[PDB]
Amino acid sequence: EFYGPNRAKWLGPYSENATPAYLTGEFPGDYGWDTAGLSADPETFKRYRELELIHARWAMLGALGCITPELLAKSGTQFGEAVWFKAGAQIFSEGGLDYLGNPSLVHAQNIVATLAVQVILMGLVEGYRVNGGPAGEGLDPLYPGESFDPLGLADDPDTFAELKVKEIKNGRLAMFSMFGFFVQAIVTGKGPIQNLDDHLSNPTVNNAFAFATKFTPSA
Amino acid sequence: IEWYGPDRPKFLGPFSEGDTPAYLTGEFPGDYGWDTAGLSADPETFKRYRELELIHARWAMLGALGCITPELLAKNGIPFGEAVWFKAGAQIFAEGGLNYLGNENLIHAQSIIATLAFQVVVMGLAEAYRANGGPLGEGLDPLHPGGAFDPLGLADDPDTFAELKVKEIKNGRLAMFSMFGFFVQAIVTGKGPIQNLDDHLANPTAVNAFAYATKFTPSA
Amino acid sequence: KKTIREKAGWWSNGGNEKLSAFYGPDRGLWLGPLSGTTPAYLTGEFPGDYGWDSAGLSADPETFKRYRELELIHARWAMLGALGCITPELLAKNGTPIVEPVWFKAGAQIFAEGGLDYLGNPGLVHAQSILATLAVQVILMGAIEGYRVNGGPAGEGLDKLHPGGQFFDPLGLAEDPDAFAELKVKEIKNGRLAMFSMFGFFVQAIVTGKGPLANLDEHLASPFTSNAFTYAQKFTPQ
Ligand code: CHL
Ligand code: CHL
Ligand code: CLA
Ligand SMILES: CC1=C[C@H](O)CC(C)(C)[C@H]1/C=C/C(C)=C/C=C/C(C)=C/C=C/C=C(C)/C=C/C=C(C)/C=C/C1=C(C)C[C@H](O)CC1(C)C
Ligand SMILES: CC1=C[C@H](O)CC(C)(C)[C@H]1/C=C/C(C)=C/C=C/C(C)=C/C=C/C=C(C)/C=C/C=C(C)/C=C/C1=C(C)C[C@H](O)CC1(C)C
Ligand SMILES: CC1=C[C@H](O)CC(C)(C)[C@H]1/C=C/C(C)=C/C=C/C(C)=C/C=C/C=C(C)/C=C/C=C(C)/C=C/C1=C(C)C[C@H](O)CC1(C)C
Repeated sequence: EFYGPNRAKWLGPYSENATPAYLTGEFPGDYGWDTAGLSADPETFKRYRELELIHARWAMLGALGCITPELLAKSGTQFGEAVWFKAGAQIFSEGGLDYLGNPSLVHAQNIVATLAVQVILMGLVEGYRVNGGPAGEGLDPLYPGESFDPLGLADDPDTFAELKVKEIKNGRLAMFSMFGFFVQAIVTGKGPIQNLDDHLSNPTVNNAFAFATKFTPSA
Repeated sequence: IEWYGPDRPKFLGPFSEGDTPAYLTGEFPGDYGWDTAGLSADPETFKRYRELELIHARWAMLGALGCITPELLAKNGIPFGEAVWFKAGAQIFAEGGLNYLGNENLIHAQSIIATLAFQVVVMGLAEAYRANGGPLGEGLDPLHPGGAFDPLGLADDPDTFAELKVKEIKNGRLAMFSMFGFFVQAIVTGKGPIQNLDDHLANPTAVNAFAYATKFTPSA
Repeated sequence: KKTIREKAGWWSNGGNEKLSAFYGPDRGLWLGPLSGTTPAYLTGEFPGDYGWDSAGLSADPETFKRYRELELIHARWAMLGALGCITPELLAKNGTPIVEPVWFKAGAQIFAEGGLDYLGNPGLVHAQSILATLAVQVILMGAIEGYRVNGGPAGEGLDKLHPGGQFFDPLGLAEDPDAFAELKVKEIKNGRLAMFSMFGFFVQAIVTGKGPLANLDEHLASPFTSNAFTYAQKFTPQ
C-alpha cells in the first residue's frame, strides 16, 4: 500500500504499537520510525521531511558521483585521482583537474575561483529553491514540477505518489550507502569499488572486522 | 525526601525554584527539573525521550558491570587473554578465540561474523518484542512491563514501585555518566577503568586527567 | 522626499523606523530577498530574528525560549572567548613576555614549574595548582550560574537574559527602550559572529595547529599561496 494505516512499517509485523499517533500514512516513506519522537510537531515534521528529501537527492547524486569515476577508472580511463575522497586534491596536481583525464576539457587550476563560482551559483539556486524564482514563483518546496518535469512523469496523483515513495526510498538507500562510503573510507582508506573487489576476493577475512582494532587507543 | 510533586529534589538544589519548566511536573521518576535546553516541551517527545533515557540507563548499567567485572576477576587470579574492555572484542582474532573465563572448554568462539549474525537475529527479535510485545507480553507498559520481568515481585505496591523507579533511573544515570567516562578516559588514557583507579590511588595529585591534557594538541 | 542632512544620518533620537530593519515583518532575513516563507513563530519580536529555522527546531515556543537563552549565553561566552584567544597573542607579538600566548596551549602553562604567570610576570597571579584553580573556579561559577538561573545578591526579580539592575547595567546604556532594542540586536549579532569565529578558532586549531593570529599573518603573507585548502589533504585517510 505504502499509505494509510495498513502501510509497510519499519519493524514489519512487530510494528502495530511502535508507531506514533502523528505518523499517519500521509507522507512518502512513512514506515512509522520516530522512536525518538523528533517529529511530534507537524511543523518540525515538515521541516525534517524537507531535510530528508534534500539530503536524499544530494546523496543519490553523490553516490552516483563516487561510483562512476572509479568504474570508468578501471574500465580504461586514467583518472589522475579516481578515488572520490581524493578527487578534490587534483587541483594541486601539475595539470590541474582534468575532467575525464582530458587535458583539453576543463583544466582547472585554481580552487578558490572554482569555489567562488560554486558559492555564487549554489546560493542563487538554493535561495530560488526556498522562495522561488525564474523556475517557479509559487510551487511546492519539495515537488515543484512545471520546469523540473520536462518529461512529465507525475501528472497522475497515483503515479506521483508511488514515484514519491520510490524517490525517498532510493534516497534513503543512497544516504545509508553514502554514510557507509564515509565511514569505510575513513576506516579502510580505499575506494568503494575497491572495497567491494576486496570483499569479493575473500569475503570472510577482509570484511570490516579486519579493521576493527584500528582505532584502539593503546596508551 | 519526596522525589515527586512540586517539592521534589531538583538538579540545582536551592537554586532551582525558577529554572524548572512548567511541563516538568513531578510525575515521572528522576524529574529533577533539568530541561534547560527545552528538548522535552512536547509531551510525546518527552515520553520518547524518557524511554530512551531508561533504555540507555539499563544498557549502561549492564555495560558498566560488564566492563568492571572482567578486570576485577583478572587481577583476582583468573586468566583473561584480554581483560581490558575496549580490547575484549579483539579476542576472536587470537589463536584460541574468545574463551569466556579463560576456559578453553567454555565457549571457544572463533568466528565474529557468526557471533554477530546470531546477535542481530535475537536482538532484533527481542527489541521488536520490546516495542510491540510478544511471547512475554501483549499490551504492557513500554518501559515497566512486569509479569515475566518480575519473577521476584518487588514492585506490586505503587509506592515501592515509585521509589524503585527512582532508584533504577538514578543508578542508571550514574552508570551512563560512568560509561561516558569509561569511553573518554579509555580514549585519553588507553588503559582500563580499574587500572585508572589504581593509578589515581597511587598518586592522586599527578595521576589525574590533567596529566593527559596536552595529548590532543595539534601542534602543526 | 527628505533633505540632504537627514539622508546623511544626522539627528539622533529619530529612531522608530530604524528598528524596522531588525524587528517586525519587513526586516532583514537570512537569505535576504531569497527567503520568502519565514516560520510563523519567528514573528520578528526577538532580537536577531532573521527567519532562520530551516531545521524547525524552535517550533515549540517554550523550547524556542530555551534556545534563545542558550544562544545568548553561548554568544556572551564566545565573545569573551574570542577576545581572550587573541588578546594574549596580540600582546605577545607587541612584546609582552607571555610564555604561551596561543590559546589552545595557554592551559599547559600551569604545568611549568614557574607557574602560570598572568602576563608573563611572576609577581602576578603565579598559579601552580591546576586542581586548586579548578576548585576555586567550580565553586565560584556554580554560585554564579545558580544565581543567574533564579536570582541572587545582584537582583532576583529580574529578566533571565537582561537583568539590567545596577550590577549588570551600571552604565545605564539600556534605559532608552529603543536603544535597548537595538543594543540587543548588536549584542546578538556580535555574539553570533563570535560564536562563528570561535568555531573557526577550534577548527583552525584542529586543522592548522598554529595560533589564530599566526594563521592571519601567514594568510596575509601570501593568501592564495596559503589557505585552508593548503591543509585540505591533511586528514587524508591513509
Ligand atoms: C521483523 C523483523 C525486522 C527487524 C528486526 C527489523 C529491524 C530494523 N529495520 Mg526493518 N526490520 C524488520 C522488518 C522489516 N523492516 C522493513 C523495512 C525497513 C526500512 C525502510 C528501514 C528499516 C529499518 C530497520 C532498523 C531500524 C532500527 C535501527 O535503526 O537499528 C538500530 C540497532 C542497531 C544499529 C544495532 C546494530 C547491530 C550490530 C550489533 C551493530 C554492531 C555494533 C558495533 C560493533 C558497535 C559500534 C562500534 C563503535 C564504538 C564505533 C532495524 C534494524 C531502518 C534502517 O535500515 O535503519 C538502520 C529503515 O530505514 N526496516 C520491512 C518492509 C515492510 C520489514 C518486513 O518485515
Ligand atoms: C547548590 C549547589 C549545586 C550546584 C552548583 C549544582 C550543579 C549541578 N548539578 Mg546538582 N547542583 C547543586 C546541588 C544539588 N544537585 C543535586 C542533584 C543533581 C542531579 C541528579 C544532577 C545534578 C546535576 C548538576 C549539574 C547540572 C549543570 C551542568 O550540567 O553543568 C554544565 C557545565 C559544565 C559541565 C561546565 C564544566 C564545569 C567544569 C569547570 C569543567 C572543567 C572544564 C574542562 C577542563 C573543559 C574540557 C576541555 C575540553 C573542551 C577539551 C551541575 C554541575 C546533573 C549532572 O550531574 O550533570 C553533569 C545531574 O544529573 N544535580 C542535589 C540533590 C537534590 C543537590 C542538593 O543541593
Ligand atoms: C563518577 C564517575 C567517575 C569516576 C569515579 C571517575 C574517576 C576517575 N577518572 Mg573519569 N571521567 C568521568 C567520570 C568519572 N571518572 C566522566 C564522566 C568523564 C568524561 C568527562 C571522565 C573523563 C576522564 C578522563 C579523560 C580521565 C579520567 C580519569 C579519572 C581518574 C582520575 C581522576 C581525574 O582525572 O578526574 C577527571 C574527572 C573528570 C574529567 C570528570 C568527572 C567529574 C566528577 C565525577 C565530578 C567531580 C567530583 C570531584 C571529586 C570534585 C572535584 C572538585 C574540584 C577539584 C573540581 C579517576 C579514577 C583520568 C585517569 O585515567 O587518571 C588515571 C583521565 O585521564 N576520567
Ligand atoms: C529516521 C529516524 C528516526 C528516529 O526517530 C530518529 C533518528 C534515528 C535520528 C532518525 C534517523 C536518521 C538517520 C539514520 C539519518 C541518516 C542520515 C544520513 C545517513 C545522511 C546521509 C547523507 C549523505 C549525503 C547528503 C551525501 C552527499 C554526497 C555528496 C554531496 C557527494 C559529493 C561528492 C562526490 C560525489 C564525490 C566527489 O569526489 C566529491 C564530493 C564533493 C564528496
Ligand atoms: C538531561 C539533559 C537536560 C538538558 O535539557 C539537555 C541535555 C543537556 C542534552 C540533557 C543531558 C543529557 C545527557 C547528559 C546525556 C548523557 C547520555 C549518556 C552519558 C549516555 C551513556 C550511555 C551509555 C551506555 C548506553 C553504555 C552502554 C554500555 C554497553 C552496551 C557495554 C557494552 C560492552 C561492554 C560491557 C564491555 C565489553 O568489553 C564490550 C562492550 C560491547 C563495549
Ligand atoms: C540557527 C540555526 C538554524 C537551523 O534551523 C538549525 C541550525 C542550523 C542548527 C541552527 C544553527 C546553529 C548554529 C550554526 C550554531 C553554532 C553554534 C556555535 C558556533 C557555537 C560556538 C560557541 C563558542 C563558544 C561558547 C566559545 C567559548 C569560548 C570560551 C569559553 C573561551 C575560553 C578560553 C579562552 C578565552 C582561551 C583560553 O586560553 C582557553 C579557553 C578556555 C579556550
